[PDB]
Amino acid sequence: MRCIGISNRDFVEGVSGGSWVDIVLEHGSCVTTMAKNKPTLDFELIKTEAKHPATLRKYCIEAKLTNTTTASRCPTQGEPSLNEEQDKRFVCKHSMVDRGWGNGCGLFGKGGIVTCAMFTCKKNMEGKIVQPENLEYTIVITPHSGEENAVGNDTGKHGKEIKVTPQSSITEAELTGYGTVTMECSPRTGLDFNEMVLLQMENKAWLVHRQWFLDLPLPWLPGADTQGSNWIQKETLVTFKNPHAKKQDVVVLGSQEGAMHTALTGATEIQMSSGNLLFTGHLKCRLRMDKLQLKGMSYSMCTGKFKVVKEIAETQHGTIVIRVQYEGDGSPCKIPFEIMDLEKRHVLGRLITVNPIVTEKDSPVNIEAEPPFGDSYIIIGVEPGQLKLSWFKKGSSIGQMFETTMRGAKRMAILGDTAWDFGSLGGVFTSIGKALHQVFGAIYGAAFSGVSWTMKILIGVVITWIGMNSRSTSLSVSLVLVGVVTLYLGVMVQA
Amino acid sequence: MRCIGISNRDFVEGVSGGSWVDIVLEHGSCVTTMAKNKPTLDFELIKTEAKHPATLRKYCIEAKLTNTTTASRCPTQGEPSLNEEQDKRFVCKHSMVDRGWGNGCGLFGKGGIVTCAMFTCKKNMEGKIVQPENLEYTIVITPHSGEENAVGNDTGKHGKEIKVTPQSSITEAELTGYGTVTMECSPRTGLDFNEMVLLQMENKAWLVHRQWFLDLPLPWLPGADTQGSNWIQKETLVTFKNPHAKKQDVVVLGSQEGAMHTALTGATEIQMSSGNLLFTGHLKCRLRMDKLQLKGMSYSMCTGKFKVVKEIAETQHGTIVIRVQYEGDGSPCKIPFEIMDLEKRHVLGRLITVNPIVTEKDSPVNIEAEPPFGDSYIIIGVEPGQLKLSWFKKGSSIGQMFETTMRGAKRMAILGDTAWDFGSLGGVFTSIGKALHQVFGAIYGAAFSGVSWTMKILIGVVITWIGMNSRSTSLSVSLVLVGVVTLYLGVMVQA
Amino acid sequence: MRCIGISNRDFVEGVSGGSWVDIVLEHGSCVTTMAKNKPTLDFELIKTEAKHPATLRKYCIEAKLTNTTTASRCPTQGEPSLNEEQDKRFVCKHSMVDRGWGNGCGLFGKGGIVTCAMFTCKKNMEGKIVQPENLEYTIVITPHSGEENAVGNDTGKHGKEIKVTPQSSITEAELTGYGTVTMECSPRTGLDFNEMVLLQMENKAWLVHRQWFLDLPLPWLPGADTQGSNWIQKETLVTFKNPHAKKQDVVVLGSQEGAMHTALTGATEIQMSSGNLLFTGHLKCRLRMDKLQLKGMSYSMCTGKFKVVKEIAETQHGTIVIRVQYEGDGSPCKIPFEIMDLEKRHVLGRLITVNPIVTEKDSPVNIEAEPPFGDSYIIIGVEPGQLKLSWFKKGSSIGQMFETTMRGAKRMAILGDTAWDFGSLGGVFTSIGKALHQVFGAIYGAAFSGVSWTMKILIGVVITWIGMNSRSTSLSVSLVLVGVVTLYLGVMVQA
Amino acid sequence: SVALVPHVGMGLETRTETWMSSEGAWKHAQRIETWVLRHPGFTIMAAILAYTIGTTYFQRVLIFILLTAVAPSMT
Amino acid sequence: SVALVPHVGMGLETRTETWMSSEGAWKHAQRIETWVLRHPGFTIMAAILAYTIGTTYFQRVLIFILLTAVAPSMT
Amino acid sequence: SVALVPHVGMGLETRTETWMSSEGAWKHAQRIETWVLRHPGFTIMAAILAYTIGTTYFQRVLIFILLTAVAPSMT
Ligand SMILES: *[C@@H]1O[C@H](CO)[C@@H](O[C@@H]2O[C@H](CO)[C@@H](O)[C@H](O)[C@H]2NC(C)=O)[C@H](O)[C@H]1NC(C)=O
Ligand SMILES: *[C@@H]1O[C@H](CO)[C@@H](O[C@@H]2O[C@H](CO)[C@@H](O)[C@H](O)[C@H]2NC(C)=O)[C@H](O)[C@H]1NC(C)=O
Ligand SMILES: *[C@@H]1O[C@H](CO)[C@@H](O[C@@H]2O[C@H](CO)[C@@H](O)[C@H](O)[C@H]2NC(C)=O)[C@H](O)[C@H]1NC(C)=O
Ligand SMILES: *[C@@H]1O[C@H](CO)[C@@H](O)[C@H](O)[C@H]1NC(C)=O
Ligand SMILES: *[C@@H]1O[C@H](CO)[C@@H](O)[C@H](O)[C@H]1NC(C)=O
Ligand SMILES: *[C@@H]1O[C@H](CO)[C@@H](O)[C@H](O)[C@H]1NC(C)=O
Repeated sequence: MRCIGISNRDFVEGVSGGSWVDIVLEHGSCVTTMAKNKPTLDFELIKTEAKHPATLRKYCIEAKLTNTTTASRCPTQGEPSLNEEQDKRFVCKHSMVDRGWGNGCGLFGKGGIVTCAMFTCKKNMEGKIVQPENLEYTIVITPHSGEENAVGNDTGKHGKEIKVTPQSSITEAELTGYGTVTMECSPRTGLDFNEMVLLQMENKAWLVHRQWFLDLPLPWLPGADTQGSNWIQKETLVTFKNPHAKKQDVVVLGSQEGAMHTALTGATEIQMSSGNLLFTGHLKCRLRMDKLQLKGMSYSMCTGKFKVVKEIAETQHGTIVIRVQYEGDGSPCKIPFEIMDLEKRHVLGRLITVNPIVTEKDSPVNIEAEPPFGDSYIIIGVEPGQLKLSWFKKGSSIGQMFETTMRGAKRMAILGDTAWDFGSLGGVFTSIGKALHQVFGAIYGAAFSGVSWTMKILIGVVITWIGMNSRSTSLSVSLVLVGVVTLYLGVMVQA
Repeated sequence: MRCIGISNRDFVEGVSGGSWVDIVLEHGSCVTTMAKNKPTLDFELIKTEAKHPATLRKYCIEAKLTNTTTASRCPTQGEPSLNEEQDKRFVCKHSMVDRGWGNGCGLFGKGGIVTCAMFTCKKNMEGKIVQPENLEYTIVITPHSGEENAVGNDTGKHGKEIKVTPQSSITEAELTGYGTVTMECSPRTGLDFNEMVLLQMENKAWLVHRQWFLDLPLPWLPGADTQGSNWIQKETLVTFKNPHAKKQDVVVLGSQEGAMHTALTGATEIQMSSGNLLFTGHLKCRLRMDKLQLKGMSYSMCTGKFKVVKEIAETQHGTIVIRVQYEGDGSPCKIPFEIMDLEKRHVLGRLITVNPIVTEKDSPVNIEAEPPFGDSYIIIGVEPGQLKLSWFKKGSSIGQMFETTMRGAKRMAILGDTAWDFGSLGGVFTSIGKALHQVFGAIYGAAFSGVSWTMKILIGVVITWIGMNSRSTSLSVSLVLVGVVTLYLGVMVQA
Repeated sequence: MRCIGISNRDFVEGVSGGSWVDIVLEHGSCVTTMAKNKPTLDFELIKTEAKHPATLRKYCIEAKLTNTTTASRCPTQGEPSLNEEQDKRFVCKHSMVDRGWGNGCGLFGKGGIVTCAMFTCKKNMEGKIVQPENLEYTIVITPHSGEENAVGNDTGKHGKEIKVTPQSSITEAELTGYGTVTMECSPRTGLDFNEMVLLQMENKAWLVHRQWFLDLPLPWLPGADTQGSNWIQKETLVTFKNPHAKKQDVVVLGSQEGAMHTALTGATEIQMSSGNLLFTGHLKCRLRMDKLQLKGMSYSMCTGKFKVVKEIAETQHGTIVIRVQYEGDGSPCKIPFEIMDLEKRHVLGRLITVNPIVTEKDSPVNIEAEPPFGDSYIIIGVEPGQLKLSWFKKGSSIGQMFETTMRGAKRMAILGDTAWDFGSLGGVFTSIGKALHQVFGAIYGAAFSGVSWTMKILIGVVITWIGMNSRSTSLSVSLVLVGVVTLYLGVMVQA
Repeated sequence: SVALVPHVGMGLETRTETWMSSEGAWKHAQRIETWVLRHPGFTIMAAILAYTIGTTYFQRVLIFILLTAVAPSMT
Repeated sequence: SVALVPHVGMGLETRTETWMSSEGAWKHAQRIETWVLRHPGFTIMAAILAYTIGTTYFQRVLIFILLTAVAPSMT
Repeated sequence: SVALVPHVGMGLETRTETWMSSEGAWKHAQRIETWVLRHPGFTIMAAILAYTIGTTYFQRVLIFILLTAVAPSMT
């Protein structure tokens, strides 16, 4: 029941022939899955780890210059020579300085000058890369068991947390009393870890695009070096000054930590401090419910009196949760729970805690339901002393549809193709939509790479206006649709 | 003779009624002035000093956060409050977190959260300002005495240095033997220091626009704060992260010294250590030659044998400088020196060291002359023992014409209106030009402030094309002229 | 007497008011000057020496690679690193070699490889440059004294060697018995020694163009270098081999001496061993024949018999040289020599050894004369024992006129505009022609620089065709003239 | 500087909030507004140029927007 | 960030070379060229959009130039 | 190689004989002749291309000669 209380909560209904459903487990969100005669389980992706990282490249963000030397030559007499030019730890620059009788030279003209200083790095910005085989996804499955402290508990003792690794596709967890849950996760397709870098500047880390990392304009090392002194782009962090064309100077040009922080805007921070723990991304899994069992199945109904120990509370998603206690005998029984209309004639609500049971007498049981919109009745217990509680759900079915459509659009905006099999039970339509999305998303990503959201909005508006003023409606509809999609993406992008 | 060897050396010829001429002195440049009966003087602006600077703002380039605290409220209980929120040294941020039974709340919703962290600055940059009357311009005036050690010599002991301040803008220099030269300078019309800031960061200082300094996005103190416990824009140097709705914390951004160095491109670097010494900008002075007289003009032709101790050496400006030592009787004598043709039937070039004389028979005297573009012979001495030196000047008259045209255009680009005072003699054409260029430069600065050089090129190209394609020739001519001027300015900007 | 027997010999005749004549002196050519009432002199610029050269650069023509090393990384893990790459003495290149499980690596793909090897130069070519004021031309002045074994004699002791330096524009020689000869040569215009390099390779040296020398694609050194191990663009003398993309190797190309000899085709060789003396070029001089008198004009005529000791021989230029022996008394007398016709009615010849005399009785005197075209008779001595020697010149005045026009055209092709300065008396026609030639030659040198003689012929032919097939009778004439001149230059170039 | 090449638009965004997302989402727009405020002179010239160049109101407005956006950033 | 306000067109520029003149002269052009190489897709889109919006070939080239410049400039 | 850039058309020539004047006078002509003999196939294609491209006979011959000369030259 670790999902109750999370804004990014998704409910997955039903299972495919063969009793399996494939879901996408994003970080910071949990997926609650329920199926006929199957326990309701909550799956959350809580950790991602990359192991055995390799150093792609080191950048220099803080430097220091020393051993500055300068040499000059008379006009027309070639170039000056410094013995330091031979060493690659010296940043050297050639310029022209006025020479003449005043400077101790016989001629009158621009004479060459060379200034060399030793480039020493003070603060590194390492960049690491990990193979996709070294990922270790951690997932936690929490059955809606109705335990008193499980309603939102994010600590242990409530769920079974497993590790998804590319070595083994089949991951099973035996939930105590609920059977065995089998998951077929595809950790390789989750995040392109061979197209990304684990940047680590001082005590912070970022997951940055690999090419973007390689294109940084700073002094760097190949990452294979063991000496650490042959920086390549030393002149990106050093200034040579020739103010009045009479002498040359060199300065080390400050620290690039703040500029790097500004340049890392748009990247997601990660915890590379110990282990490279990533707390972002998704993981598509195929849940197999074949081996699942209802916890309370083969229990007698509770015929005693129930009491409310925590009043009904409404969740962000419209599903109520109530805590009740049992007073009667036959303690290992299952709760009679229903959501009836005001006339108590039809069962309107849908129970999310699919099979509420009373394991212990002196132990409150949490039940989550989905009351219908408007006036309803939460009836708990049997007729002699049943608790018939009135609840009102503010909202509308049209509002639910619009909110669900917006949630699905937001999901497709975050995952693209991978969002087409979030709750897909195979299906011809799902496969066709996924293929169409793959093609169109490839085109769109190619056309909108490295462009900010403001430019996305501008281009969407321009395409929309072109489509609105087109002659042929076949082209106009397509252009306006593309423009509206682009405007929506620019509005939702950069989160 | 200090102006010999400087590539930016420039020549002033002629005087006005009252034997005065306006000259603009720049730090890099040296000015040599010639008059019909006056000695040739070299003018250089060697130092600008600002005194008693007063801080305008202190900016934080590196900070550190401590004493982090957090407070959270329930989903519908309103925004939380912290004691530190009142505190001006604490930086706070309000956000919302997912709340429910699991958090210990008792109601499911987006409860508020506020986190505050103490801001303490580590590195700052002091934006000092100076009143205009506290500027002091030091000018060194050195006559073309012909002293051997005087060519391109800047060590000292050769000329006279006159300090000019806005309060005392008229000053007199006594050039021993050459009379006295009076300078009626105009410091107040040079750099406008009421609109300029002396920006010092660590051990490097720059001269910056004051509005630019005031618009910088960094936390700042009022400037008179000895406590440094009220920073005004702490939000810019800290970042509050709420990756998933559950937690909020704050981290300070990195040292902004490197970001400032990039932000300072296009700002001239000054020295602010042990005096706010500026080696940038210009000064316009009025030279009074009334009391300036030639030295040794009451002498007699040497009538002795000369020897060349330093060979002819053409400078970057088409003039030749030679050093001759005298060997004959009548020591304090005028040196016969002509630049004639092969047959000695014509005088082809003049001499810049007007009235070269021999003060001491054992002291070499070095003369500067401007020979013609063809073959010319530098004749020194009288018939018995005369020495004729052949020379050949590579340039051409048209080449010199357009070189001087380019030099004048560049001078106009840098000084703008003041370029019309560089060799002005108080004429009416000069005044009309200066008024016209004042109006046009005011318009141009209004319409082109803050624009990059690439943008200047693009705008000039657009304007020139609009002119090139227009029905009205008058507007066509005006637009094409403006476009060509703008393109030239864009090409010559970023000096 | 030293000018007789040289294929390149010019006869400069006559002087102007003031008794000076302009002559251009070449190393391989020679000049004989004649004037009324003045001795005939022979001039030969026998040596040019450049002193105090300063090396401008030092190219490498043979290297050797040692201490080769190589390193590589797995694919996708950046570049490899070698400590040797820290030192610029090592030539290093980066390339990718396919890697995989067999290469000790984890994954398959193109893996970077770096190869380094120490670059040592064993043989280098040094290019030195000289100051025009450090040139010293040697000129030998030899009168037609008609002494024994003086015809075409190069040993010396017959004339006086005057050294011409840019320090003095007046060179003075005291020919015993003839007075003093004044020379006013102009070394500065002779040859731009600040636009050409004195390249010496091994035991041979060439006078090359400066920019061409700086453009050589060989590993070079600044010339100010003292260590001599930091070569630049070493890659032009080493190759890196990656045949199948499995390993990378670096080898040294080989000695570049033969390729350098092939590149130097068109350069004029000089002696840079034991003195930077180069026997090529020309020297314009203005000889002044005032203070120059005939020798032995006070001697009486020889009243004796002359016996021929060396039969008449005709020089390549039609000037016959005859050596005679005197046998009578009054030994120091004048030889009666004339060139008459058969009847001795009127003199036809033009004695070139003016005022032949017999100083010592036992010394044969070899007089040179210029007979007329056809029959003429050389009359030597008084009626008793007089010699009447016949001669036949075998030519035409038209033939000699065509020959002299061809010689003048060739000089214009070789000396450029300095041709107009040869045998000149300051006429207005010559000066206007020289200015026009300077303009046209400037345009032609701009348009035809760096093109082989074959390209010259092709361009001349194309322009001739264009001109001769143009509508305008003026443009046609101008273009055909230009084409014919270009064809002539191409035919007469590469000498 | 590295600051001129941020990580925006790389396409790695997930549900998780990025670094300085809120702190820098409107920074560029605010910067353009501040630049146009401090430099009203160039904005008018850009408007006049865009009007002259653009045949239609769409082209003119688009060109004006592009010029005004590029000028501060290219600065 | 401070790095986005270069202090370039402020005037008060004299004959003396300014801070980072040589680098800042072409840093923006280098950055735009690198962006155009790394995002060839958006350049084609900008070319097509300019082709569509602008009638006169000068208008199309101007829009293409402005749009390409502003694309990385925002980022 | 360094030999591909000869010291030919620099303009320092004098009356004195240059380094390898006689040998290098006809080297390129003879090398072109040898190349034409060795690769006659390209010569016919060059002739056809010259005939097709050039309208005037003078243009045809000029293009043919230029192609025949350049072929070895780029080799
Ligand atoms: C989450 O579950 C844990 C149990 O693992 C709760 O901690 C228990 O709290 C009860 C009541 O004080 C104690 O009797 C148990 O000894 C505790 N067990 C452990 C392992 O700590 C915790 O309170 C729950 N969280 C919430 C928010 O209810
Ligand atoms: C600039 O002038 C100073 C004199 O004021 C020169 O210093 C002297 O130079 C002479 C010349 O050799 C020496 O004999 C003296 O010992 C130097 N010192 C003094 C106090 O006279 C200085 O050399 C000149 N600059 C140059 C480049 O020559
Ligand atoms: C060139 O002149 C030199 C010098 O006048 C000639 O050398 C002389 O040769 C004779 C014959 O053996 C000797 O008796 C003299 O002693 C030599 N003089 C000197 C100074 O060495 C030389 O023979 C002449 N050469 C020609 C071809 O005429
Ligand atoms: C640098 O300077 C230190 C002291 O000034 C000296 O000991 C060291 O050898 C120098 N190194 C180089 C490479 O110049
Ligand atoms: C900040 O924390 C330190 C840590 O000991 C404490 O001494 C100080 O009082 C705190 N200041 C506050 C909370 O304002
Ligand atoms: C190069 O190799 C030789 C042969 O072993 C060795 O003596 C020498 O020290 C080496 N030098 C370098 C710089 O590697």
